[PDB]
Amino acid sequence: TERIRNVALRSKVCPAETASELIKHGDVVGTSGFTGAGYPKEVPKALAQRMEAAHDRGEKYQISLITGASTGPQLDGELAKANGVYFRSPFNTDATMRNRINAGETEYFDNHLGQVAGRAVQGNYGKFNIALVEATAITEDGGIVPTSSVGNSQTFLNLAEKVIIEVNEWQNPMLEGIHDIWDGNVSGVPTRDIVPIVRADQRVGGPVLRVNPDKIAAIVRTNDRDRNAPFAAPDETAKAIAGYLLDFFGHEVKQNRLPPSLLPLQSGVGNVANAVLEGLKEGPFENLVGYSEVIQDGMLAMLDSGRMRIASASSFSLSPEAAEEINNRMDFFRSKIILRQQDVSASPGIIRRLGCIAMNGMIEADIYGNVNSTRVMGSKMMNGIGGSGDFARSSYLSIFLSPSTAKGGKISAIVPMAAHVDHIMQDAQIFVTEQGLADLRGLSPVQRAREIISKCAHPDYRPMLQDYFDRALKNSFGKHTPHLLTEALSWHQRFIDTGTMLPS
Amino acid sequence: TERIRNVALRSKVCPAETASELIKHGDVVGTSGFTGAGYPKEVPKALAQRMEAAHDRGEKYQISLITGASTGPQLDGELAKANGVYFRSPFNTDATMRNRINAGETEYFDNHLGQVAGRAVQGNYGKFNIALVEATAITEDGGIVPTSSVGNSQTFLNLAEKVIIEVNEWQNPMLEGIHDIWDGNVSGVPTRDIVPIVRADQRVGGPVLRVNPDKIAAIVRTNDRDRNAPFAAPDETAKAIAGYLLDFFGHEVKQNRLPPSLLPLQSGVGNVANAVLEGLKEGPFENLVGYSEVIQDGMLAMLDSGRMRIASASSFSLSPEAAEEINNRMDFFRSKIILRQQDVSASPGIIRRLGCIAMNGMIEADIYGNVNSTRVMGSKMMNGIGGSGDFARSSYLSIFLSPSTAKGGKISAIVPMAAHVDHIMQDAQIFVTEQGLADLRGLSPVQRAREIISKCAHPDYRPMLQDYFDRALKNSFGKHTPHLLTEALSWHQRFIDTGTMLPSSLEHHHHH
Ligand SMILES: CC(C)(COP(=O)(O)OP(=O)(O)OC[C@H]1O[C@@H](n2cnc3c(N)ncnc32)[C@H](O)[C@@H]1OP(=O)(O)O)[C@@H](O)C(=O)NCCC(=O)NCCS
Ligand SMILES: CC(C)(COP(=O)(O)OP(=O)(O)OC[C@H]1O[C@@H](n2cnc3c(N)ncnc32)[C@H](O)[C@@H]1OP(=O)(O)O)[C@@H](O)C(=O)NCCC(=O)NCCS
Ligand SMILES: [Cl-]
Ligand SMILES: [Cl-]
Ligand SMILES: [Cl-]
Ligand SMILES: [Cl-]
Repeated sequence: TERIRNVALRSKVCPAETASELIKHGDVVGTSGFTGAGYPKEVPKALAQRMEAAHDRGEKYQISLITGASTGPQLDGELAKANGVYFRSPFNTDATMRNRINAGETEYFDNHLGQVAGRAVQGNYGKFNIALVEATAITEDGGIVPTSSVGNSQTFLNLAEKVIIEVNEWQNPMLEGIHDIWDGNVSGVPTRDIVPIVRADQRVGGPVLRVNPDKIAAIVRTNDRDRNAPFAAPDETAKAIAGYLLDFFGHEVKQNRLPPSLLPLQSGVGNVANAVLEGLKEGPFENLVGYSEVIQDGMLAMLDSGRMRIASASSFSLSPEAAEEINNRMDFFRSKIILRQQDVSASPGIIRRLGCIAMNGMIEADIYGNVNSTRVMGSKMMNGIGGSGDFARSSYLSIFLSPSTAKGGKISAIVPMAAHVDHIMQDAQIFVTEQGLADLRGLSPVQRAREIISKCAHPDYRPMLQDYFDRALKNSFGKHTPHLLTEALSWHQRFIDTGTMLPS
Repeated sequence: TERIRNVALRSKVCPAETASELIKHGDVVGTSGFTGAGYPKEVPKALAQRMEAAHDRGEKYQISLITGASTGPQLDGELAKANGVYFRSPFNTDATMRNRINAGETEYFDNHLGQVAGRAVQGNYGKFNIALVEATAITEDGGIVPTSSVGNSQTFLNLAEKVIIEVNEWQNPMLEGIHDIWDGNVSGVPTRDIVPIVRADQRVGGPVLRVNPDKIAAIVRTNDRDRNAPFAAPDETAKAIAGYLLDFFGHEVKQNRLPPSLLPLQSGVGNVANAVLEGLKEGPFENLVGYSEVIQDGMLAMLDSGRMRIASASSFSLSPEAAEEINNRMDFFRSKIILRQQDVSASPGIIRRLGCIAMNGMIEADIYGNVNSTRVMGSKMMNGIGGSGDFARSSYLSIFLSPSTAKGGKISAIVPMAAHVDHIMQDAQIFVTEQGLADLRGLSPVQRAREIISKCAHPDYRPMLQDYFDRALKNSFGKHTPHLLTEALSWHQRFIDTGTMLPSSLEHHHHH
């Protein structure tokens, strides 16, 4: 079953090594790939090998790598090992690339995922020399069918001077038809178009990405799997978090502040948000609808149990066993999933209009409910902000989820002051840990503190937090958001110095 | 001429004092008022008097005060002096109210101005007992014509149990027609409506606020002026900032990254703004368009010259001289201005669609370009975040402007780490001080730092900043966003302890 159904384009098929030779040192390369789904694989490997060879000969050979979101070991992993990426945007989860970033060997900036397409069109990343995009198939009309994610692929195809397509036989042919690619101006030159989405399950586009065939310089036939980590089966900590939130939603419904079927759900990357979805798959809320950035195992379970009717997202983020599950049951799931451009799925105008409920994980929050999603001790990148800002600020309800402690209790997830801020107080209304739920709506900072400390803090750390806060109220420069600047960041320094936030 | 053209409502006219008696201890009160414009005046004054009298007899008397944005002396000032506000939102510029907030005598939360209506409808502030709105006139069918701002007035009218109107004859009658009020679902229950604004000069609604006449409990005839602030005449610092920004606009135009008429302009509230508006007034760019929260003296002038074709905002932000140059020629300016609900003028979907250029002031930024707009030393409130968040994140271009120092040079506006964050790195692309302009587009945090330090920081503080950065690069826990947590906030603590961020030479400092 020929995947390249356009006859004329078959003449552009060539090996990965030859194709990679189109990528020059200094090139800006835009690729498909979103949370371990749909990134190119074979051309990156071939590139990485040639990069290492060139480095030994003393030839500079690095690229700027712009993606949808995070990719996999074949892309981020291989290129980082080869020391071949001088700039990376906007999101990564590969350990080797992360090490490059945190060692200052690769420059990194995690843009709001929903803005990357627009900033690319604006020229923020420079001119795109190459778009490297993985496809399920190429239609007779020359349409490019995406794989397990859409990401920024349409925008990258538009901008790039040259186009390389990887047609991956591994990807299920029945992916064709699952995507919704819109013809309108979302992230182009102002004035942009109104995106006529008024329901999360509404399609407004077509099944294929469009590209001038004259720009396609090479097509590489591939056969290699998406690779992403499994999710942690929800333990007692995660299940407690799920329990608190579901109870919360329940009361909201009883008070008629939410409909019985809630509102369109966004669930972010990570184990905790996934654990919540596992809770929802057997919860008291029916006819649920997903308007998310990614579909993780838990959301897939919800569609399976029937609690969720349909899920909109830009990408899959499935475990190896979940991915294998959906590709055996593509018949069932295909009619319940819509994969959109990432600048549509994370469009603020749409998110607010739909009234999405945002559920996201976090590194830490301070007592006033400022949120760190990214930088441990304020300097060491974990993954990136992703679309968490897109959704948190635009949502009807912004909810953040975390164990109250980290690293076996040696770190408190509730701190005097966040070492880095991704989400300001105004962007966070609800906090949930295994200790309880803090509802911050309508509260001043001092009021937010009392709630967060009492409800969410771990018993090991709560008195220390209360000690900080009470002395801050006595001594702070101002009393609106009381701080003791001499010790605001001292818990983080203590961890650095001793390996634990707990004093001796 | 009679301002109340609806006969039936005329019998609800009563004195300010009588009207104020409707407001009871513990009430949530929603009022009109936005950047010194269109706030109620006489009822709050009477309310404050009765509050003080109660307090003098050991009787509690306080309200929750929710507004459009900042008000004026007759409202925030009077009530703060009376200590009659237990909770305040979302924005304040009154000195007395600011003292109450910073002493913890008034609880305060500065929501995004564009989100306030929605959060009120959600019930975040509780049940609204009273709506108190200033009006230019009341039409034949009972429509309420706003005055010099729209703010959240329509939402407050919908929510409140009882309504009080102040009909202010100081406000020019020809304000009627300048407002655009939508009956569509902007900030109500999901699913909300598409707000179909695709041009900055587009009207989608009507000229009046709508309210059930049965809820109007009192109408007060008033005659009192809006009270804002004198003209902030641009100093050499502000002029320098304006100069650098205009050079930047010029360059973007020549590289075809902006059209010759630029894009719809949002100008923040502040003194640096006028310098920029003055600059645009004499600049090379024609057919300018305003899509902002406020309309300042500078915008008025460009509208007058035809330099700017239209200005959309939620409110006036004028000097007293500007307040009546426009009330002499309201006839003229009413055709050049559209005043919208603030949840429309600060709507993210619309701001992004129109591709607005956002220009806002700041307290400080750290070397990595995270921005503080609100809390001095991290704990003391200035004004509030306002709509700066609405615009900065949604804009086509996000620009922040500030003197490179504060308090006669004793504070650096560029610091190792911001004491508080309102706008994260991702929400800020351009920084401008009197020292220069930093273009941060496409840069990593370390790259952002090299630009901000070399272009924007004051020469008095640059070697200190470079020293912190250099040693952070060597020693930071991670090297992606290098920090020394031992001294990240030490400059702020230095100011608290000694009144200056500059170190003494009686002790060692690495940059020496
Ligand atoms: C913040 C985030 C890392 C949390 O992940 P999670 O899987 O729910 O939470 P976990 O408790 O399993 O923690 C994951 C990792 O973060 C670390 N971590 C979490 N909180 C921490 C803290 N306070 N201090 C230090 N490390 C912390 C854990 O140790 C773990 O790292 P490790 O496996 O190397 O030991 C993740 O949600 C994220 O990257 N968010 C940003 C993107 C986003 O939210 N996008 C939303 C739209 S799709
Ligand atoms: C941040 C803000 C206060 C700056 O105002 P501005 O007029 O450009 O700037 P100025 O340099 O005149 O300073 C304003 C005040 O802040 C103080 N200030 C500014 N930077 C400071 C700093 N780094 N440290 C301490 N104080 C500082 C000034 O001393 C002055 O205070 P003062 O009245 O006690 O003397 C103002 O823009 C603001 O409140 N912004 C938030 C609202 C907003 O942006 N809304 C969206 C647009 S409608
Ligand atoms: Cl839209
Ligand atoms: Cl709130
Ligand atoms: Cl809209
Ligand atoms: Cl950028």
